[PDB]
Amino acid sequence: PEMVRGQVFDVGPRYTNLSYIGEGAYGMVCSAYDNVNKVRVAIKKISPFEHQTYCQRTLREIKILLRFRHENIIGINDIIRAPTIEQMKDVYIVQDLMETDLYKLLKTQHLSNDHICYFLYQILRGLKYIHSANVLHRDLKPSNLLLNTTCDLKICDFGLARVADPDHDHTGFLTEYVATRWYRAPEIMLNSKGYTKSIDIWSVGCILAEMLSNRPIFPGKHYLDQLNHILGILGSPSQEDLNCIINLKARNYLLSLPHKNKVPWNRLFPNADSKALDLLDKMLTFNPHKRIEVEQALAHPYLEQYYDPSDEPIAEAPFDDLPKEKLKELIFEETARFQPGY
Ligand SMILES: Clc1ccc(-c2n[nH]c3c2CCCC3)cc1
Repeated sequence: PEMVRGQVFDVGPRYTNLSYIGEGAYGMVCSAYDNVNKVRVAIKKISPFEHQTYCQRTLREIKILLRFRHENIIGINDIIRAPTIEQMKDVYIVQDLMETDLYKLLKTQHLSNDHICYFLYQILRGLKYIHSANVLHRDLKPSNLLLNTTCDLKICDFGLARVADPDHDHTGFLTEYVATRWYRAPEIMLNSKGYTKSIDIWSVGCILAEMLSNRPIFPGKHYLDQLNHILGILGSPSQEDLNCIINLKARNYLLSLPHKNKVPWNRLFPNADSKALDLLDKMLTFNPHKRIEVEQALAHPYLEQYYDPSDEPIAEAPFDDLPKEKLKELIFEETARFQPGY
């Protein structure tokens, strides 16, 4: 079995000439030569069978990526695992090798307006397909956007994804949340479980702002600081936007704050294209109900060079009290189609 900078990475005879890329949530990431297709691929080693939450996230992601088929969504090319449940300790997910991610790119590269425009179009095109499947990504951020050498973009990491549930989205003030703090919509900290499509649009708005200046727009250092960062730019919510918040604790918190004025987008981003800032404003709308939807954003004048609804496909059909033993068995059965026996 092949070994990489420490431990076992046995991807069989098919995948050879391994190189360490980095580290994922449940294990090591490597590049490898696929001897069948004759191209270098990405391979993620996943070891989740000890913790049922890690099992839930692995299963949920495998299920979604196997049903999804879209140019702007990372596919699963192959899954490597032992022939029996007893011998299966790890799972290897084989995917297209990409050059970088938008996180790494933004740390050192200034994006031209043309690159921002194309990247945003591909994010929203992939997001249109996800939302058409009644799925919410819920963790969109630059490190979950993969890019190859020709700037083709693919959304990855569906570990926190859920089926949209708008009628059961309400919760109390300060409800604990899992997704990356800086890309969290303001309603998460007030009265939302993040079960509505509008939560993803907020994250895309944050990514767009980050592509414009190479810095996260709302870098909250803790749970409530996140909301303070958002309000420091959007300013105080209007009476109408406050009246939409029925939760008394959440509404009174906002009422307790001194008045804050809106920071104009053109002063925050003085070299940005005016149409980019108009779309940014609509994505970073405080009120989730007034926030632009994915199809409206694709139809915005900023994306006119790319918009083609007939070339922006949708999913063919819409898409945690289960023990780790049942989940391992479900992971085993979900990955069966890649076993050589067929
Ligand atoms: Cl530097 C870099 C970053 C990401 C990838 C990559 N390419 N393809 C994938 C990944 C990461 C894990 C998901 C699938 C390759 C090189």
